[PDB]
Amino acid sequence: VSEISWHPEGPTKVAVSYAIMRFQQMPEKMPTQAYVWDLLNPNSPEIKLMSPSAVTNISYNQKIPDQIGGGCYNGLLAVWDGRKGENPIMISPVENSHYEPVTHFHWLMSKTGSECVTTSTDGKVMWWDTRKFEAGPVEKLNIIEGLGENEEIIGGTALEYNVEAGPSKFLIGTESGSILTANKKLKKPVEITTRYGLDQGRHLGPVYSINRSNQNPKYFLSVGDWSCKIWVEDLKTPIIRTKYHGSYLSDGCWSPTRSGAFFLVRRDGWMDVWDYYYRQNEIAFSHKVSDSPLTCIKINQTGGAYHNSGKLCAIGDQDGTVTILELCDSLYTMQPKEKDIINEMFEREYRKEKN
Amino acid sequence: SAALLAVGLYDGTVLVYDIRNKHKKPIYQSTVRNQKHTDPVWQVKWNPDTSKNYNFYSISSDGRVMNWILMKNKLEPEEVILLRSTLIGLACGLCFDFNKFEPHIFLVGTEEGKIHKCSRAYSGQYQETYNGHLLAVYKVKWNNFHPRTFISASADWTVRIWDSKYTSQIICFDLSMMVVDAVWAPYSSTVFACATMDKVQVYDLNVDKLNKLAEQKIVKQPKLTNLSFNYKDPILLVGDSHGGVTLVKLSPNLCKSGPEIKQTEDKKAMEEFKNVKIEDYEREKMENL
Amino acid sequence: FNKLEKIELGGTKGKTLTESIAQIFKEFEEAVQAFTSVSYDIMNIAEKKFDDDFYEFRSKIKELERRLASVITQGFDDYDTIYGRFKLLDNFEGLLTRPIIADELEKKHIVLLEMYKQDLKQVQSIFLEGKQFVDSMHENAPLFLNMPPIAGALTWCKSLRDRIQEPIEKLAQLGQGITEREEYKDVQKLYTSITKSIKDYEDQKILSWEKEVEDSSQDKLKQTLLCKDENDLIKVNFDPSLVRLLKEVKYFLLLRLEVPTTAKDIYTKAETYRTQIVALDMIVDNYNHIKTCLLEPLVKKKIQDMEEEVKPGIEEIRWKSTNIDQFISKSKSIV
Repeated sequence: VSEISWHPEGPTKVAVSYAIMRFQQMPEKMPTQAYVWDLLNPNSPEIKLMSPSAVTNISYNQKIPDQIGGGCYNGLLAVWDGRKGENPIMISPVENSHYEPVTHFHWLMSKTGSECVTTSTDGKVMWWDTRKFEAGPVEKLNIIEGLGENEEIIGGTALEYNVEAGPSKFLIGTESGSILTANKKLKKPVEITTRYGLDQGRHLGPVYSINRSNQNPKYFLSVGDWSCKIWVEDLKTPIIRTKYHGSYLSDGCWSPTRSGAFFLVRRDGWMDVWDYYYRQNEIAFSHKVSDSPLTCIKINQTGGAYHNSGKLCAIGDQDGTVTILELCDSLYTMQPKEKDIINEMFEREYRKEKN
Repeated sequence: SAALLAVGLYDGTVLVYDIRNKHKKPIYQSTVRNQKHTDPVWQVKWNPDTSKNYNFYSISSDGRVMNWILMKNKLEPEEVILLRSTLIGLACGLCFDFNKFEPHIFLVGTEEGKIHKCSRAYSGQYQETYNGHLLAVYKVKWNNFHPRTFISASADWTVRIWDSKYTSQIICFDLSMMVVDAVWAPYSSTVFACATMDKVQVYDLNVDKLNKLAEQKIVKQPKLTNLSFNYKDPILLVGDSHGGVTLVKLSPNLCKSGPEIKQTEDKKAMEEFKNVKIEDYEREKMENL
Repeated sequence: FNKLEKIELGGTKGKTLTESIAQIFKEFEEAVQAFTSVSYDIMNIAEKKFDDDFYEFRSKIKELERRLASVITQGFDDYDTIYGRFKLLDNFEGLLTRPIIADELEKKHIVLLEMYKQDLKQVQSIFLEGKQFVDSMHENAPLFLNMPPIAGALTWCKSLRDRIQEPIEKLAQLGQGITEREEYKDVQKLYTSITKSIKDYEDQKILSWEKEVEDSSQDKLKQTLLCKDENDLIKVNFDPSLVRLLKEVKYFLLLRLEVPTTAKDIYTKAETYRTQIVALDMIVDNYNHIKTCLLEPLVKKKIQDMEEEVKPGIEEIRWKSTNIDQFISKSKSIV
């Protein structure tokens, strides 16, 4: 389960992709197809998404209800319709679309007719237009590290984008362990402003997931190698490093409801939760999901019917199983003076790193 | 919140109960993973401050003053001080008390016999030591309406009144039978009660310098394990060895602002003239010695 | 003490510690305000009043230095990470009060050495378990996402080697003869045995790789074009081991360490192959879906002519010398 995404209206359906990220280990003519589950009938998938090549990353588009877009292992981008499904309506050209597999695909909500962004291990970030796939993508940025004369092209392993951050900033993680920021301009076609962890913050492995809290968008975490870290929207070095772990971390995300707590998933098999409201030293609680590794986590943004926001956590296993965990009514619900305390703590840590 | 009930028992397990709860199981427990002290927990007290959740204080015979903080389905322990010379191990501790005027300064009694004054600030240091007693001090308690003054009741059949500034005692009270515990009166300063081998004995420093005001035998058959004072009314509680707990209402002959009844009309006097009279009495003993 | 105010450690349990530091700073501010009064004094040797004022101030400082030592011990019992604790020290590195803090640091130094042993031992246990899986090339391996099975090991080994090496460069900076302490010496002896065992595993992987690099360079030259099945369905014959070699070379340059001999020539042109393979493909496909489209007994000559036109090339195909640009296009004008 290479990537998961939730339905934007509410927690009714969960679109999930399927591909092998192990190199050449994928069989000859393996079944290349993403599915979409409903929480009413979890026996078999509600609808099938037939693709040209195995789909690496998919996501729902909040702008157009049920329009799933996905990045293939080939380098191709695809877009389906969640109602009819079957075959993909928009497919990129083979030659101009980047080499090596789409490591992240996210929608640019802040636009009339939706647009989509896409990074790769080729190390070329791209801003695609969904209405107009035409002759390749609009914007081409290669991820150079250091500037000066030394220019090495390093694979864009994770991409983060938020409404509160705005259409200006695109927060990009790399293979080498650094994190770059690409501010798109109508002036100069693109600029790579900040370099988060050129020196100290450098992760020991690739930055597999970035995310920023919906409650406080200044503060974002990146889940590289063994140890998750937390950053601030100007500073170079990370504010809070959080331990090391049993095996590596594949993914991790903030609770959309609660600023304090954020959930990591380990390749050992365990999920582990860090609730910073109570304790900053130890884990809140750990939970075995599967003996097989965990390749992705996603959490429900917005609630409907019975399930409120931040309650259900869809987690993707290497076996190919996708578990949905109803969290405790304390963990998703806001505790008293939570948002105030975490703002004070982060402000204290921002003063720390200055000092 | 009077519902919160602090409990200490053998194997140095720390229990918390709520009277409100119907099921009547412990709300909280200490385990080996929560760094529970070994042997027993002789004394246990609540911290009045409620800024940092709910602070519960405990002492063990192992001799580690432990501060316990209430969290959601977990107990966080913090070593306050260690009791601690050409001996083996840590010194044993049979009682502790916190000064109500200064929350930093707190006294601790030892099986060694030497009472110690201690700060929450510095963990691995003593503010002062008192080499008065010869045997294990059962109960130390600060006096009401005055700082830097306290009683202790030891196995060595002597009840002694210190001032924190001085290193030795100001007064001692030799009784033939073993002293079991001494407790200050809450309504008036310079009034305490001492229980000894079926004999409860109340003193007043204004009324008599040495001699006992009242001596009584609540119950004939057993021995007296502990006594405690009520803050609202003049009523003493007295425990027996057979789990029996008899209460005793004191005489009105003892009181406060006694020299003249409703004289000067001082409201401040009830929490200051008490502070002044022990000082006036304290000076008298310094002239004697 | 002026530096102490500025310090904002921010670690673990918060405010309560900084509040305690603030009250400590206020007490100091009262003492220095009382010293500033300079009643008599004025460095007069004949006056024996300053000497008394020193003894009063020295006692206040000795009380203050004991409160600092207690605050440092609380703050150290909190972070619970060799990194977080080393960061705390650095804040008070200029705020060491000569021997009274140094007596506390001696005890603190022993605890750091014990913490680094546990991490170092834990890495060793992860390396031994991993080493088996890396060589095996099992599912759920230490190798992370799409890497080569060879370069992936070296990057994995590097990531471990880098984790262990960060505290040692920090430990060297500590004073008070940490190197002379027998406890430190036992950690260094352990470290050396782990680094050697990791380096030995890298040496086995590079040596085994260099042999595979020589075998792969042969395949490329004699690869040509292969067309399988009863139906003539010619395709790209490019070996998977040549694609993995092409990726392997790029990750070696990223980690720097060392590089292969005469595999540079394959990596420079590498880009040109990845345009030419796509470009080639273009035509290849079209041929397939051209072969199966017929029902042909009408217009044999055309189709034949494409077969007869293609029938060399494939023969032509040698990655030694690519003139694909043309071929391609002449086909393309006719396909």
